[PDB]
Amino acid sequence: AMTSSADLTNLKELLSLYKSLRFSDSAAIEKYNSLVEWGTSTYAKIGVQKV
Amino acid sequence: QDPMNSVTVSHAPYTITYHDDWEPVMSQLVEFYNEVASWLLRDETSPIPDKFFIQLKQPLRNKRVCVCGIDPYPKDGTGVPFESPNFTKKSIKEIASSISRLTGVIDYKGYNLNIIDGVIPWNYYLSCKLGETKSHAIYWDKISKLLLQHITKHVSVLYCLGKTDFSNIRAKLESPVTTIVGYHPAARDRQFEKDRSFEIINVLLELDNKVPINWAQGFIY
Repeated sequence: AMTSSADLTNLKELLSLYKSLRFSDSAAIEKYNSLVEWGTSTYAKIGVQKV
Repeated sequence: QDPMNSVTVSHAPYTITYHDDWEPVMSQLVEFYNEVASWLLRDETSPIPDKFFIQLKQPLRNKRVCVCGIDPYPKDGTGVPFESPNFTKKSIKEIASSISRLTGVIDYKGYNLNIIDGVIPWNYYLSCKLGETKSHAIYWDKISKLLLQHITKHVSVLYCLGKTDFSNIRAKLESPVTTIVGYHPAARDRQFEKDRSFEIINVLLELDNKVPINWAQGFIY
């Protein structure tokens, strides 16, 4: 889709995690790395790396 | 006159005037435009030949988004993508409409992407035959590729309007760039009404530690 409310909602969450960048469980980090992988794939390149 | 430069070509419009930022493409632009211009000048065009390249005077170094359409308005193209100087063309009225909803300004006389700080509006193809869209695609091909590659060296986000127009845009680029392919503002079923590319771009930029785009600056009061 790349253009929907859900796309926008995922990208904000990724922004949110990136600012914190300070995880405290395996699900938090795997959500972030999973969002990054999705971002990269939907939009070809984004400005943050997998941790 | 001072950041500006000039090179001469063998076909209308004979002189191409550009901002310094475009320098590494010109040698080839000249060469390609000379091979094709005869053929493409046979037809009457939107915009007029004297406007083909007026968007090469825009600097690129300060540009973080490129908002790209496939070709110019089949009528009344000013050589500045999306611009309707009397605010009449649908596509630009529908974009102004998205940004009214977003930034919450409901009183405006017009809208222009070309005044918005850090944005360059663009047309993949630089002319069409009057009244016909994508008519000059075959003429522009190698040039369109060359110019868009250059633009994407400077922008963080490329935003292409036209799902079908730009389905295979990835192919046209050397290295990857943040690319988003949205709906055309004239798409069926109001799909552009609920397209949220303008907000998405901003988040993407924040992720590249670039400053968001102020979409409201484009209003004309």
